[PDB]
Amino acid sequence: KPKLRFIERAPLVPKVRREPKNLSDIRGPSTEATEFTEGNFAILALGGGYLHWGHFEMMRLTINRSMDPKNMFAIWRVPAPFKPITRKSVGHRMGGGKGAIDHYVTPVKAGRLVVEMGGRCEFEEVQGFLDQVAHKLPFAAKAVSRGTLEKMRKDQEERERNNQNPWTFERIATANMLGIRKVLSPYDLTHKGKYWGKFYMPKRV
Amino acid sequence: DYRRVLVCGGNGGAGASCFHSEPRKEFGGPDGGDGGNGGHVILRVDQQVKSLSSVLSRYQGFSGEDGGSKNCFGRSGAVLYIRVPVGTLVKEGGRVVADLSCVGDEYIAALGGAGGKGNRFFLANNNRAPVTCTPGQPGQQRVLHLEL
Amino acid sequence: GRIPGRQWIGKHRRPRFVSLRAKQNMIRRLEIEAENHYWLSM
Amino acid sequence: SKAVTRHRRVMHFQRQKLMAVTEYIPPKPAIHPSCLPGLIRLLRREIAAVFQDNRMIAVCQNVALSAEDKLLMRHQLRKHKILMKVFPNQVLKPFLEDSKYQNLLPLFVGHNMLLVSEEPKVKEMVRILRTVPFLPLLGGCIDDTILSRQGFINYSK
Amino acid sequence: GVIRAIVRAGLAMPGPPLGPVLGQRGVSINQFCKEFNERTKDIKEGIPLPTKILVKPDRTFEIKIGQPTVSYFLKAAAGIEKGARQTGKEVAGLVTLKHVYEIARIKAQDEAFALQDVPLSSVVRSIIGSARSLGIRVVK
Amino acid sequence: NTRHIAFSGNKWEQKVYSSHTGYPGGFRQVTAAQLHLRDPVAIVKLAIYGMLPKNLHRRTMMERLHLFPDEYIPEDILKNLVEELPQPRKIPKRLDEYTQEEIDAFPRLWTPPEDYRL
Amino acid sequence: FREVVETTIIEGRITATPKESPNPPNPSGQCPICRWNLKHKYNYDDVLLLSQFIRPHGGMLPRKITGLCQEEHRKIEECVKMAHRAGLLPNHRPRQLNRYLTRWAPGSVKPIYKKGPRWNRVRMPVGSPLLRDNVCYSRTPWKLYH
Amino acid sequence: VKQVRVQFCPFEKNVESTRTFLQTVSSEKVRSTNLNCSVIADVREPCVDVLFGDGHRLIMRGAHLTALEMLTAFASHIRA
Amino acid sequence: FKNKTVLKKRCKDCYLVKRRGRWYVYCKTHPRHKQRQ
RNA sequence: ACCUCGAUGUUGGAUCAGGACAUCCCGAUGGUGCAGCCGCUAUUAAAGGUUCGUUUGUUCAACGAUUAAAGUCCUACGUGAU
RNA sequence: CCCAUAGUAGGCCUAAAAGCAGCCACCAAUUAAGAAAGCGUUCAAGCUCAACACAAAAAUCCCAAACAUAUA
Ligand SMILES: [Mg+2]
Ligand SMILES: [Mg+2]
Ligand SMILES: [Mg+2]
Ligand SMILES: [Mg+2]
Ligand SMILES: [Zn+2]
Ligand SMILES: [Zn+2]
Repeated sequence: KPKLRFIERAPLVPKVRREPKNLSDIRGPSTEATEFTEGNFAILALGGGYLHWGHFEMMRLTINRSMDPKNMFAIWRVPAPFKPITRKSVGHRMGGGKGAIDHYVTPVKAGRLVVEMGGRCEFEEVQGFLDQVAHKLPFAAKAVSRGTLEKMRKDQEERERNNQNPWTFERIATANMLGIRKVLSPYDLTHKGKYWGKFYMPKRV
Repeated sequence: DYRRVLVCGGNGGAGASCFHSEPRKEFGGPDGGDGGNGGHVILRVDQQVKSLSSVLSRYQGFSGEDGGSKNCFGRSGAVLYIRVPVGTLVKEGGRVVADLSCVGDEYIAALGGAGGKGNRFFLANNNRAPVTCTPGQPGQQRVLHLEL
Repeated sequence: GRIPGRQWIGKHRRPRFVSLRAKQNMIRRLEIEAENHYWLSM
Repeated sequence: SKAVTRHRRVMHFQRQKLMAVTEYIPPKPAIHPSCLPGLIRLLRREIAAVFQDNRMIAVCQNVALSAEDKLLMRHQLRKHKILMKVFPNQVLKPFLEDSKYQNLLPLFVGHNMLLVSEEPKVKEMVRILRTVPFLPLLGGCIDDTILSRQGFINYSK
Repeated sequence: GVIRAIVRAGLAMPGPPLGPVLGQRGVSINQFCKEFNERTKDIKEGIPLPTKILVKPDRTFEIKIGQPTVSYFLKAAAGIEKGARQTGKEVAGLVTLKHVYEIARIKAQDEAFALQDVPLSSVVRSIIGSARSLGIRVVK
Repeated sequence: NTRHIAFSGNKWEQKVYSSHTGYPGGFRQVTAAQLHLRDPVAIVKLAIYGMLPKNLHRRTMMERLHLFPDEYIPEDILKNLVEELPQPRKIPKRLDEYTQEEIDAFPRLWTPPEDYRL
Repeated sequence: FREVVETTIIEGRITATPKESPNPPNPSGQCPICRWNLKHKYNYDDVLLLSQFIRPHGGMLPRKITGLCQEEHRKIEECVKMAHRAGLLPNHRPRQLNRYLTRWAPGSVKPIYKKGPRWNRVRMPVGSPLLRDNVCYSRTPWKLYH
Repeated sequence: VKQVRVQFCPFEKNVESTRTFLQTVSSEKVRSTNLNCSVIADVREPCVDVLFGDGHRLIMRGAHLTALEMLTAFASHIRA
Repeated sequence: FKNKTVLKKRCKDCYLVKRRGRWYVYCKTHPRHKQRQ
């Protein structure tokens, strides 16, 4: 089945209980599906965000149309929309309780791989439409091969090791130098200053 | 001689659903104005026109404005007229939907969708605060073939 | 060109920019505290 | 506002100063480094063999001809034992010094097409060239004896 | 300008494949098919034949012809009327190397087709590749 | 010589002087070049006006400012003059102004190929 | 330098060509600028330096011929544009407001009718960013925008 | 264009300008539309002559010239 | 001219030129391709 | 739900209009499925203009007749110590 | 930038689809050009290509004036 599988709008059995909007699921680096699996090419998420069924349909249609079924194959590296987002009836004042489940979505964290391509095909043969899909995506995304991913990572360690600035965000935050922990989040100690909200700053060491 | 044309009638505006509120009358009642009708596309026969070069291959009947607040209605879509030579057979699927031979003759190809009602339209003694606002009906979209 | 609401508090605030003078002040304080760390380390 | 926002939230001025102070600083690589200081062998052996196989050689500039005209010229040449050859100057320039042809250096530049043979049908070849008033005969070197065009004409006559 | 056609010698006036295609430049279809039938009489009858007609600017015909096609020739040699579908695994007829050589003997002789390579290898390899692309196996 | 001032960058075209006559639609925005052509003194006058302190003494100070577009100056003003201030910007020299001795002194930087049109 | 002369019969003659001054301060350098130790020490008004890479009518000379680095060629081109706009090359012309350090062509910049607020002011560029790495003899870095 | 003649002496010091000139312009890729011309390559400082039977003769001593210069001059003269 | 934030050459003859302060895609064969930044 | 509940009802209309241009017309251009006329689309332009009637408070809307056009808005849904 | 012969219109398919509607194969000559990468073709014909050679906009009127280079 060398084609991208269809993703349902919502799980067959919905969540009766409304759950809170824990934005930590979008905040911070991704810890799952951060490495290539049975593929060579992928769309890397350079920022956190929520993927709707609309985004899923966009990705599926574009990739299926613009890939060769016999040689190129695609695989989802993100679960189908499962987190329920509730929208109150339009035009109602605040209060009265949490609204009903309007839609379903899937969280995605920075560094996460959304779709993974593979097969007998080089990187430039796929860069075009993968980058178009990345631009379409709701968060900063990049068409990254295994080689490009490793290259950018190694460049990150190179920047960290050769930066001539005596002062690093990690050093200052961990040491609580200027009392800056009065202004930083406890998560900043682990984000090392490279993450702000759902945005990831690759340029920053 | 022969032209395939895509006439798309206008779409009626969707009625608004709002409610009035003024200093000394807070619950002033519905203000949802009705939407304007879509402008029909009518092929009018023209004696001066002798060939179907003039007629375009894509006609989009103007859509009516949506109803506003304060019971404001929506300007209905203006009628789009396609000047055609005298003696122009109009066929959908080999149906000869029209002949259009006489001067002054005209055939309505795509009727603009009617405008949607507002809540004030449904206002009544029984219904003292309607929330309904019927959506503006879509306009007709058909492919007509013109043969001299 | 006006900033909606009240400056420095709302979602839309006056953009604030760091001057070289501010960076130098912060670096000076950081150096002082690095020396403090060294002298507390023994 | 929440910790995560659809827009880039405004950092506290202290955090902004922290980020600015901790920005990355690349190293300066001293003085600017930039401002600081088997088809090939197949052709090699083929040309080495050809230089001995051939007894008479000439060169021309058959680049002004079309596909069909070049094909017709090829058939006319194959009517005789003469074989036409094409090789890059990039690899022929070494071949001149390799085979000890110093006088041949200012002859092979641009499109050069050899006409190796052992029996001169040069009379009929020049006759064929005559009806096409272009494509001049160029200098050559028969049996290690450089011949100019006048030499070729004398040898033909 | 040169016009290339693969018409069958048996039927000199198929119609569309010659009329509209040749009429753009301006031709005499009667003379064209008369010369085509003359060549058909000169050669065996009922076989596709490539043509090398060159419509001169003077509105004159210079019809040049050579050997029959290669695909139909190989199919007939193998006793095949329609070529194989897969052509990678399917096969309908087998032709021996000796037969291939024999047919090649009368192949590298045409001028327009440019099949004038002195070595036998250049022609035998080409025809072998053509047969392989076709649904024909090369015996031994 | 206020007519002969020079702006750095593209200020001649980018810098805009805005005034408003007070009447509706009386907002006039005139580029620096247009203002200079209209009045060869307005640019310097406005620069000095904007640099002076914003109090009641500003116009008394401006009364002491004498701006002349060209070399000509009134005889009484010339007799009044006491000192000449050094020009804030040293005017760069042109090639036409450079002496042949300086041209020879400055080394040739590169060997131009002989076979070049130039 | 070869010049084409007509009389129609036309022919080219090679005339006297200048040569690099003897004893470069830094031999074995990539570009002439580096060879002569001028990496960050020439400005738009250094006409003596600039004109050595200039066609007689004012156009720049190709990098292949000049031998300059890519960045040095860009810097020279920008400095030459600035010098021409400042009128420092009166003799290198194709056949009145005084300016200098003009980054953009005078006829391609629109007036700043609505300068932004203090935090988003629309500044007028001065000089060129390509010369941002020039030698800095001042306490404060030179401002490229005014 | 009426007639053209190209002459060069590769036996003497080589001059690639005229060689490239005759390789480029003196090709049937151009003569197909410029059929009016009559080319001749009499080879033996070099010389390219162009005879316009109306009133003109253009002589090019393509020693110090280059292919681009001589082609541009030829095109300009053809435009006349 | 069509105003585009990203200028793309459509055919072979389309050429990019920076005129009067902004980029333009000019085309002789298909002047339909005229684009302005 | 942040100012005003220790005399400002509100919507329309009249009067006068100030302003933005995201231009309805008039001006200048590019493209066109631009032969011409009509047009469609885009750039630039806000100096000037942008109708009168029937029903209905009505803004709006429908309809009648026109116009080069009968533009979208903001101005305390401009203006009621007029 | 230059430049393009050709087994042949590779077969099946189809009225016919010939590199280019689809399927199977993708070999093969000439020093070299894919049984074709895109246009174009009803189909052809023709064009090149890979070859060989060589960012923004709103409504009273923009909004300190300015300044690129004298030493920390
Ligand atoms: Mg405020
Ligand atoms: Mg509260
Ligand atoms: Mg505008
Ligand atoms: Mg409001
Ligand atoms: Zn250098
Ligand atoms: Zn184009």
